[PDB]
Amino acid sequence: NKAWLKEHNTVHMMHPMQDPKALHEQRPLIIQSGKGVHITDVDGRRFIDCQGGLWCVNAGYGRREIIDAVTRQMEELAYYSLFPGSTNAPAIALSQKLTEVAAEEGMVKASFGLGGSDAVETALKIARQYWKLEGQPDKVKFVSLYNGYHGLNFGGMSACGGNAWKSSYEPLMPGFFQVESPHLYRNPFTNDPEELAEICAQILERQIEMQAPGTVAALIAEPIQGAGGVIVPPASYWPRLRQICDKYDILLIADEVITGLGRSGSLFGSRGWGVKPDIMCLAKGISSGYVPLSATLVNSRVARAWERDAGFTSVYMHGYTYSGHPVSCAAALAAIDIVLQENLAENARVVGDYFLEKLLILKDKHRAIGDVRGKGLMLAVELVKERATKEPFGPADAYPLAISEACVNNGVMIRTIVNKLIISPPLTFTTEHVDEVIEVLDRAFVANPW
Amino acid sequence: NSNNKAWLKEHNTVHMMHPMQDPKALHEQRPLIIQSGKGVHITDVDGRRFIDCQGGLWCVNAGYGRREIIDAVTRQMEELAYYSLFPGSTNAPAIALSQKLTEVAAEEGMVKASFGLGGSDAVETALKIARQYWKLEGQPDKVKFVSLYNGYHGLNFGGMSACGGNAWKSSYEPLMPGFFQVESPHLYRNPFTNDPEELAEICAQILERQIEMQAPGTVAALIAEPIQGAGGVIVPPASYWPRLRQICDKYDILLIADEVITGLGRSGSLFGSRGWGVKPDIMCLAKGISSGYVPLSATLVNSRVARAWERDAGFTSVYMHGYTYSGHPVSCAAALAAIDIVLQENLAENARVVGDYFLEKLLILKDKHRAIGDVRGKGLMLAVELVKERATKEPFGPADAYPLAISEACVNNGVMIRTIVNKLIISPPLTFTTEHVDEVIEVLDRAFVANPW
Amino acid sequence: WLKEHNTVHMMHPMQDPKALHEQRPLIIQSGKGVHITDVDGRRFIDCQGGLWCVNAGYGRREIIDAVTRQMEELAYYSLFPGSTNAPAIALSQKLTEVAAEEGMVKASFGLGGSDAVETALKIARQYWKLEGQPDKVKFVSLYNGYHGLNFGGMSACGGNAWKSSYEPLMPGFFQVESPHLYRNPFTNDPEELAEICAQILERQIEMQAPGTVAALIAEPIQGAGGVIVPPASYWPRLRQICDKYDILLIADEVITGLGRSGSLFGSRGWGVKPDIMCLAKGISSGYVPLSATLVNSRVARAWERDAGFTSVYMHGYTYSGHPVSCAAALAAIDIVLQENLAENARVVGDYFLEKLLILKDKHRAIGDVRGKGLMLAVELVKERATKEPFGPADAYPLAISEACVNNGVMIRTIVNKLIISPPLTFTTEHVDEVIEVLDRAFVANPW
Amino acid sequence: KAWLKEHNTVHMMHPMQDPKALHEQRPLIIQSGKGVHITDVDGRRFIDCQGGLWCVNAGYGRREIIDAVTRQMEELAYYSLFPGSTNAPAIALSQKLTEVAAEEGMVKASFGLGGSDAVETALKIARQYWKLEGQPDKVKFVSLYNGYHGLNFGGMSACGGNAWKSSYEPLMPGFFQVESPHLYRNPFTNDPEELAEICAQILERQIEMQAPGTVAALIAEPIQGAGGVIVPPASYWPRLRQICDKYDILLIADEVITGLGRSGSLFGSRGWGVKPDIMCLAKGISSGYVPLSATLVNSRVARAWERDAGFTSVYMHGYTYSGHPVSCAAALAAIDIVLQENLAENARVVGDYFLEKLLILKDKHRAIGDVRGKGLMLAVELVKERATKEPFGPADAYPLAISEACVNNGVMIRTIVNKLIISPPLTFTTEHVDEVIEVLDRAFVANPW
Ligand SMILES: *Cc1c(COP(=O)(O)O)cnc(C)c1O
Repeated sequence: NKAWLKEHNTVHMMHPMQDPKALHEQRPLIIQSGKGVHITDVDGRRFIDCQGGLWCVNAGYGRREIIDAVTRQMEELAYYSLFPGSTNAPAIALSQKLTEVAAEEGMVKASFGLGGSDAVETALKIARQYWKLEGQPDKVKFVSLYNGYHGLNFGGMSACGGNAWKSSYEPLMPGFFQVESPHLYRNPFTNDPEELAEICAQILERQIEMQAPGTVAALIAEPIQGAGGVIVPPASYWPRLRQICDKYDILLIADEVITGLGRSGSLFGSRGWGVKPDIMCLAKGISSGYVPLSATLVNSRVARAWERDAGFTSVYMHGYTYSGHPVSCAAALAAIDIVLQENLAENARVVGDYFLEKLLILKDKHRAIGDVRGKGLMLAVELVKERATKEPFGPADAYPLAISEACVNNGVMIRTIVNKLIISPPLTFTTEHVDEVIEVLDRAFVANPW
Repeated sequence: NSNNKAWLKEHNTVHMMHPMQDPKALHEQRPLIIQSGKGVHITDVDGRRFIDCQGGLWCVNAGYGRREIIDAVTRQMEELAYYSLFPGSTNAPAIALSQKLTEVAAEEGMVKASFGLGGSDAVETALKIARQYWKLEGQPDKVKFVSLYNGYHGLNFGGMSACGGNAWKSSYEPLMPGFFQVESPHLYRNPFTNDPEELAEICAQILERQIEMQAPGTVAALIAEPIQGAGGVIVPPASYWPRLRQICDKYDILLIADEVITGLGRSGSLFGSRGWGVKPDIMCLAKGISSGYVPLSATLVNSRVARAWERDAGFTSVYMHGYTYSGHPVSCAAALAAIDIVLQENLAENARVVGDYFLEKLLILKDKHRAIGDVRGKGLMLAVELVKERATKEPFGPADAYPLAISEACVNNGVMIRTIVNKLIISPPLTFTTEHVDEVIEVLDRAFVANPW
Repeated sequence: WLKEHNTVHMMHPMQDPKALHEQRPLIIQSGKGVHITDVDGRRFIDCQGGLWCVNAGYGRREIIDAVTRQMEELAYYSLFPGSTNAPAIALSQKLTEVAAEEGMVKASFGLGGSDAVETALKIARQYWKLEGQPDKVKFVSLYNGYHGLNFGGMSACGGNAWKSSYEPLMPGFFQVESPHLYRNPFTNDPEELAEICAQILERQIEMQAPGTVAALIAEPIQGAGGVIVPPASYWPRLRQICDKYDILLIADEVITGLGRSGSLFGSRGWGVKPDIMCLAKGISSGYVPLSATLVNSRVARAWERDAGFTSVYMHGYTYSGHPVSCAAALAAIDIVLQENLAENARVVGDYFLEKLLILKDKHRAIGDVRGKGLMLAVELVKERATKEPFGPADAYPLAISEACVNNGVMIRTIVNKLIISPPLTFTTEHVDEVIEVLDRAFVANPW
Repeated sequence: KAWLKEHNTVHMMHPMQDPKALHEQRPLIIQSGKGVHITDVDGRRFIDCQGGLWCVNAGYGRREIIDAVTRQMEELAYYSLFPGSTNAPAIALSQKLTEVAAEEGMVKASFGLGGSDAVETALKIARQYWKLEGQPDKVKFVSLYNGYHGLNFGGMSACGGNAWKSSYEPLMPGFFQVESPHLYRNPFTNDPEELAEICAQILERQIEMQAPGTVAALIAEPIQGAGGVIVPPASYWPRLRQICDKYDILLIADEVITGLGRSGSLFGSRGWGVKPDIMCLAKGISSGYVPLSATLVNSRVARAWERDAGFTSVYMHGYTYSGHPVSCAAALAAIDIVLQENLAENARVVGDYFLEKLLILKDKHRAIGDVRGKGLMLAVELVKERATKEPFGPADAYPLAISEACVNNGVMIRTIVNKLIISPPLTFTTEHVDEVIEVLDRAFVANPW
């Protein structure tokens, strides 16, 4: 019951991303239930969930379609592997559905996992094996971007573009390099986004040339950087990435764990930039968070390498016990059907557009707002101590937490990443939900002048 | 489409990268599409029924069709499908499961749980915890990991780097620096001795000497399975793990017990390490922790480890690890129900007893059939190792036909047993009975009779 | 047994063995002043200065006699536990004297630039372990940097030519944009280029987390990278950055050390005091192999900590402090100081660069001319508007080089760049001779 | 002379030492050498059992080498082997080395300046070789416990003792060290033939575990020097050659000490009847008169570069002073001395005599746990108790007491922890042996244990 849960909250847990010392006195809310876009804690406090779980409950809470798919599959066959000798029906169905839905990008095969970190890990392993199959085993290095976030296994962590995720676990993998990215609001080059895109592309090219292209396997990048603070690159940037990868003969890995299946207002973030990656990483929203599932998709160029007469090198020696878990796959199938039938990519585009417009008005109103960024239903409000210098609030400062808490205490679940308020609701959000959130945020800023 | 047999058959493997396999092989040799499971049996799309000696993949420990787990899952999914343990929030099944796991592993001294989704995550988490632990304790040079020949620790770059068989490693090199593997006490294939106690002591001394060579001040942890699973069901001598604990105490490195297979009963004790009377510093759990019904893993730590975060160490004491689906309320609901099943039906004891019986019956098979070079087991993990000649122990290769013939003769007579190279692997649900044992042994015997060597 | 065995039993440095079957190198037999003579009596002005190293010229009785006298007295004894030797002690004091402006108080000896760099890298790592920050293990360096050939130095190089055949190299070595005005994607303003490259360096350090970074290593003027002189503001910014992020500044002075760039040290030429300095090549005028890695008081004092085994310096080669090498270096350093060759390099190099700019005006193939003191390069391009370089396979640069060699001037190429690094005793008359021959080479090979 | 004493250690980073120790315990300033004797600045004369540092193999004051050096420096002090040029002493020395190492199949030399350079060169050569042969995954190096392979990052990563490694971590990925057949200290057996076979099988299984397709080479010393003069069983190195052949990895012989005679054969590998793929030489190659190293390769390795492989066939290695004409002139004179005076045979005979005398000493004094030697490479290992083989630690006084008694009675012998190391010039005589043995005997008598 409630008292037991409150007593035991955090005591036997290593909570992600937190210092356990802070949790002795500052206990997290015990979220008890969800319906639609709202969540309710054990004490009955109700919120609009602007976190959307954690960028993943894209279809909303309480979807009977997914619950029923999960129950029926688990009643019939709770588990069987895709390891030598067997497969299962939901995994087959989901594999075909994914090659269908990502046909535009040229995806022809799926490798399943359980979350975004393993989707990324799978992608990195695939790239290395691909080049060994292609008779270029020196191609082993990975390039990624400043502010990129690619998950927490040693591979993805080595590919991350912020040291916060890396420093305590060093030394990380050799051969991982990060380069300047087109973050307009904080860059040393220019206030022109097209010039910024081009200078960042050329920096990337010159680092690749420095490494020797014959030693580089792939570039990995998010179409829109999520955990790095919702950084939307200039539209010319990703086409340049595709050109650079073609030029130096390295793979383009699109980390679509957040942008996959609609959030940024296109069915894929790459598609939103009109770019076809070689490899795509999907997780989070692909199952609406109801059951863990990830998928790494590859194109024919990549897949055909395993059709070489290469002996043991053509054995795909990867894949997790729960790869293709039939309950995961059932959930993912129902969620993708919802995404398509209700055109949540378009709803994200429109409601996200409206949301972004209202935030821009809010920015003019409240001096602590240094920057507002968004595409579809991924948005961030960046708070600064001084607009002229763009000096950020530190993790230690109180103001971001004050704004967050004023929202939370008035029924709007918005949390921070350092100095940035992050907005990533379910893709079923309405303009009315937007107006509610904007009203509460406005009141929060009014009550906390800067 | 998930109910359309001819569709399933025509799209089987076409759009998928199957684990551990050459896609060239799958155009003509199509895997069985398993459609349903009940108890210890599974049924394919064509209605063929099998005793599932794979136990899914060492993980359906409670059996198929368990209403307890199904209902727990449904009810939790109706209430709250998901919410994170990230700054600001938690959920009730995650709190409950964290407390349950520390209770069940009280004997080993486990006080905190870090959740993930599968064994590879559990291992990666253990490795990250060890490195951060030693930075917290003011010894940041302690970064190296030692593991064992034939060890399997999953497939992310960390775990893969810790594996003791190159099959999982070579296509993805170069792997992580600072991972070293040493001689392990594999009685059937070792260059030292036919005496198991002498083998344990020599392997212990070899380990010590490699640690000393690395300099202990650069080594963070030893990782090892209480009984090696994918390496081919290799049961160490009883003295080995107590020596491992002693070696770790002597050199001041952490002992990580990879219990992804042995955790929660399969080897005939609730934990493999407990089976050896050893308390690890960190325990990796997955697979059977949820009976395979929903992906879940847990990495447990003792007080010694957890308290390193209880210091003013600035940003070094922020645990910057944890997966989006860490603590998934549905996964945790499933794991709570499976653990209640394991405890209430004493599946650790059933694994112990029925496994002892299974191993005895396997020795009869070894007596009759020349190709069986070795039979191994503890609790309900067993292997039958096939060799071309017993005097030399020359193994069948992955390319050879005999192991596969024995397997197919079983599958075609209602017994799902597959191979890892030259070894037939047996890891059924822990609810297996002695009568199930005899059914499988009769089928296996007939397979060997039909395939003389 | 010389022309018949030339290259036959040899793995020649920096070369494709396929090329050596087709055309064999000149067997150089003798040297005098700034001239060299081959086995057939062909005489050349040596614009290579051996290999950036015969800084005092050939045939210096001062150095030859120092060497003979020492080898007659004591050919060798080590600096290992229990022993030392006199020339090593003397050279130690001389180096701390000469580099007093930079704050250098200790030297670790070696045999060449690669070991000097390896020594600096090991010192930096051990320093941070002594200072209680063992996570500080990564190294940052510059595009076009050249830091020798052992695995550390090779890892630190900023050109892939030295790297790709030996991969995978050391983890934790990162290279960043450097201010090469002639070829950069940012600006043609050198002050703006210096500042943008400094900010790029800062942001890469921050990306790595400064607590994982040990040191920056850089050449005051980049040599093998093609004689790239940075803007004057750049190195003060490097010192500022290293102070801000608490990483060591390693100055690779293997070429610029002891006068070639027109200051006794390149870092001095920029008014910057490094934490660690690498010296080789010209330190002994190439007469006997010798290198020295110097450290300041900040670095040295870390070993005075009660740190147990961490404070044992487990580095140093058999021939560290070789008495003959040290005697040769003492004589060469005396010559550098006695004849003020740093000032001569400054003045005659200024003159050389002026003459080269006139040549640039005259001949379309010269895209850029660069120099500081007596390190100069003429960079040849297929079209100046695009700066398209000649490739290693192209004939024109080798044609110019061969016309010089066939007219008594030893100038070789680094790809599309003619490199000039003569002895520091070079005169304006030597300059005019070389310039006339170069001019006729261009006239005879019109572009 | 007074200035030498005042500035001793003051401006210097002394190898292998804590600088705090050097403020008060100053090293002896060695001033001159003749024959096998050295003299310090105070006129104290010593028999140099260090042979400089395993390197003054022809003795001190050799007119042949001094004159070769002087005349060469008089003619041409330096010119490079870099694109466009070469020099005569370099050509001559390459041919001489290919002739002297003909038995081993050595056909090409890449020159350097010291043993660390020779090892680094071997490692780079191996990696580039396998890339040329179309197997670029072959990058890992296996070496032996107690192996010493110099101090650059590659060689340091290959070392088999952590003392050289821990202060500079993290070292290179892909370097692995295995059990070696050190009879005196091993967990397996007191039978050397059995020890050789078990260590060979441990090496095989580690290679197999790594996957042979990822391993470039094994590097090992025919007799381990800095690790404490560890002589392997005679069967071991033939097994090493068999293993390298079986798994298709290169065998690198680190002959920096054993090269050119010290162990009683012209090469240690020859002493074991084994032909390596790559050989590392330094130290004695020039009798220590001028810094020089050479890395030799056989036809198997060399032919890889004769391929149309584009840039991969460019040897982008070689130091400024590779093939330094003065160094090469010195080495040619030193090799001439080694051959004409058959110093390999003298090392064999006088070393066997030396080892016999040391065994008598072991019978005499309980502090001696073990005596080891081949040719003029010998060690006396001191232990606090023979039954347990408990060593003296670096902190203990007894080994230093024995060493100081020898030094104070005219015999220059130093320690590596608990081991007295003996490596005199290869011109050592039986008379010299008896001189040293008398002094050592009295040192032990004066310091009973
Ligand atoms: C002494 C030694 C080295 C070190 O060589 P340096 O000349 O000191 O660089 C390397 N390898 C072996 C086998 C040695 O004996």
